[PDB]
Amino acid sequence: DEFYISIETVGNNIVERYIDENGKERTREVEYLPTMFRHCKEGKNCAPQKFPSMKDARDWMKRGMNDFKLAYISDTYGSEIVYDRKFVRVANCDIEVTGDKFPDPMKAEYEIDAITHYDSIDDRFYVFDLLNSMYGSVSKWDAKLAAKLDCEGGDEVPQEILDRVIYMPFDNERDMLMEYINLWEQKRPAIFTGWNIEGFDVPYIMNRVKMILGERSMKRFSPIGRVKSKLSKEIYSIDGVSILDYLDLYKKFAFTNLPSFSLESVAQHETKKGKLPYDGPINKLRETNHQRYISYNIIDVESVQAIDKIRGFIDLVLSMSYYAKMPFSGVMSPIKTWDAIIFNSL
Amino acid sequence: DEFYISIETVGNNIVERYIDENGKERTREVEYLPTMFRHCKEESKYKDIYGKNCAPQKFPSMKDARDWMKRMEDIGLEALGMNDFKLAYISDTYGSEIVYDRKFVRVANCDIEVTGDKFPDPMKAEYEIDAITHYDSIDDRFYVFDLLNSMYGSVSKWDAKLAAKLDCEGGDEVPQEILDRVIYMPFDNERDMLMEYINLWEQKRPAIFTGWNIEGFDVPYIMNRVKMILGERSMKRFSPIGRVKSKLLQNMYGSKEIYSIDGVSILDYLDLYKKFAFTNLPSFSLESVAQHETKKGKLPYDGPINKLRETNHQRYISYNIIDVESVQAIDKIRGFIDLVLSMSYYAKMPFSGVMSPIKTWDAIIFNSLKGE
Ligand SMILES: [Mn+2]
Ligand SMILES: [Zn+2]
Repeated sequence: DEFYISIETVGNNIVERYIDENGKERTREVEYLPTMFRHCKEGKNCAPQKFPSMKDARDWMKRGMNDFKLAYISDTYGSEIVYDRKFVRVANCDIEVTGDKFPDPMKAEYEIDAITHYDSIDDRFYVFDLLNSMYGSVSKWDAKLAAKLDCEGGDEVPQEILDRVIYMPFDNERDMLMEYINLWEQKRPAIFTGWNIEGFDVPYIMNRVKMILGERSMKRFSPIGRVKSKLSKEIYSIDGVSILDYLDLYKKFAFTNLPSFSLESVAQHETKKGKLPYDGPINKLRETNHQRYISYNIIDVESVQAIDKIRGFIDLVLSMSYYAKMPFSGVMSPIKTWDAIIFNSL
Repeated sequence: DEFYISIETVGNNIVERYIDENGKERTREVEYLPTMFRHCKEESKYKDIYGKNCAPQKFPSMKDARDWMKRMEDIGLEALGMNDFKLAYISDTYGSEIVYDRKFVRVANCDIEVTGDKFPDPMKAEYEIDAITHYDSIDDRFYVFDLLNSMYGSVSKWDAKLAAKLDCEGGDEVPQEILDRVIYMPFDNERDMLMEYINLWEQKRPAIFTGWNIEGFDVPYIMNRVKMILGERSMKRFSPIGRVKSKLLQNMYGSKEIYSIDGVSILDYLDLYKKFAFTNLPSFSLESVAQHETKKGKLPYDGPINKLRETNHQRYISYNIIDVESVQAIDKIRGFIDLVLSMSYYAKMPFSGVMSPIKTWDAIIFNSLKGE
């Protein structure tokens, strides 16, 4: 019954994505005036002061900004925050790219062959397939073929996953990227997860759409209008959407001493189910066996959700966040958590 | 209206001091079994070194709680799950917004004086402590324990009237507002003095005990001498639970023995000031900080300070109560004892956690998953 999902500050305004009483996502931008402040934000922190009147507060405005957000939350949300995840749009994605090994995401030279994107709300795996990626043109994926045992020419993708798939073929990357951007537009994720999304997936999709669809298409992702990056691996920031890499969440809260943290290693360890063995080379897979390629893409995207159903690290994230009355990204930072508590303790 | 002051475990029981509904402090031993736990705590001894932690989870049945609770002893006294055990109690017991009233929280701070040939090494504790001023926020009174006889010199009683007089009249210029709240108590000997100090603690138990360097000097010296003069059994009386233990840490902090008085949170004001004031000073001595914050200072002294009791014991005692009142003055400006209480009750954790981002983050993980 009313809780935040995103808290942004554009101008001296607070753009906030939320979920009101009737479990529906909405948006209400507000020109907010902070109650408290911390002199030291002009280990080590400081006591939050309290403006007795909106007068001395206004006399203080403009003369970091995260206290603004924290102030907004504490003010607009007083008392126990109660939430239900069913209205929180959690989406993860795993993209596929064929080309010279480790297609550097900063350069983004090669096309994207596939993009499965699960969306927790409608519980569907949207599969984007470019059966025309420069390296070749290949056949449509067989939702009926990918099931029948390997005693045949199929990959044993469980029926459950397949029932939830929505396949979408494209003969050119450009037309494919155009649709993906359209899906985020149609269904803006609250939290965007994956396994190494921060390292590969995200930067790649960005630098790509940039290099192709140009800067303006890339900003379609951020609801408020802009995507930044720290740039040698560079990382992207889609304002309005919390990007929480599951690999990081796993290393931080799983407490498992595994010799490897590849998705296959963790998935096999957690879910026990594996993925059908290879068959010859590796990268050539798309041409030397498309269809299995795509089935793999979806399988990988499901395993993240599978690990989560066991671990519940997305639950933890919301729980810590709403209890400390802070933005989603703060849960992985002891400092940012402590800092949230100091401010909200008043 | 009903809030905790201390949460300790004696055995597999929780012993808590709390403020009831009539502002009356109280203690209760509760047979308790946690409803949640963290698998990583009965192992993770070197992991936030790695920065790792883990999600909490409910015990399916009481049989499981008992199993865990029994592995605890198999693990030992200072077991990590123990802190979660206290966290579980707080969360289960105070399942709602905590309404605390500082008025009912006894904060005390002291400052001792030890005249000696060489620096009074706390671990050594060989020189007689010849003065102790102990302020108590509930009484709002300074308790001055003045030793008149030592191996250093017999001396005359302190003069409340000369103390207020100007330096030219041979006075100490200590404010009357302070002098009005003093409760002077001269002693013919140390044994008598310390025995009376212990009795003060037992009679007026601090919730929070502050000072300035009380952790590294005062507390250790006080404890080490009581032990050496009145024996271990007597020093244990400082704890409402009889548990008082030393800890020899080190390096840039030095091979410093520090003490723990279970039942009382010892929070050094020097630390709070270092973590929360946010001021760069070339010295964090009481004087530099006090001057800088309150704008007032102590009167200069033309003469060897290390001989001040022999040369001017009147000024010696006045300086002592000025120092003790300086901490309360600083706190009056800064408000750090209040921040500690607000953080602790919000996060629903013990007072001591508030000091580290790690310990705070840690209690949030545990408590966010509906720990109650
Ligand atoms: Mn991938
Ligand atoms: Zn894959």
